[PDB]
Amino acid sequence: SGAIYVGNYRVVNRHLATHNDWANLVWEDSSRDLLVSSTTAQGCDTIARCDCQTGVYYCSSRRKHYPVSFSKPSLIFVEASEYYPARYQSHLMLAVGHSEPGDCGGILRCQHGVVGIVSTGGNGLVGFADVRDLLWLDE
Ligand SMILES: NC(=O)[C@H]1CCCN(C(=O)Cc2ccnc(Cl)c2Br)C1
Ligand SMILES: [Zn+2]
Repeated sequence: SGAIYVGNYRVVNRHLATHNDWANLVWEDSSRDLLVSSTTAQGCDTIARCDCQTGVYYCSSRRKHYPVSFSKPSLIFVEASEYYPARYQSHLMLAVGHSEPGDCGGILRCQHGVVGIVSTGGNGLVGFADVRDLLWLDE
């Protein structure tokens, strides 16, 4: 589980979005596995605006933060699940590391701020949905 709270926005994985997220929907993209909903309370997480290829992500299934090198966001094939058919997920960044289904929504950060959130996993590779191109989040 896990979300980013920046201004009056809540950024979550779309396959994990709640009834309230959909009743307060702002933007959603099935190919990115992202949904942004509106909040009443203000948030103050900082989104990173950079092209860093190193960072640290929280892995709940180990209660640990791991430093990883990850790929630039791109079109990556994803196996069929109970949420999506077989497809290409865009804006996915991959790193070699541990993840379990429950680790989805864990945040990946660099010295500037939030890079993105855990969205895909398995085979010793953890995938992160990038959020740095979504400039509208900061206003
Ligand atoms: N973005 C998707 O299509 C995911 C929907 C849920 C299923 N999915 C996975 O990759 C499952 C998974 C396995 C091991 N570690 C992690 Cl962090 C995950 Br998430 C694919
Ligand atoms: Zn950075």
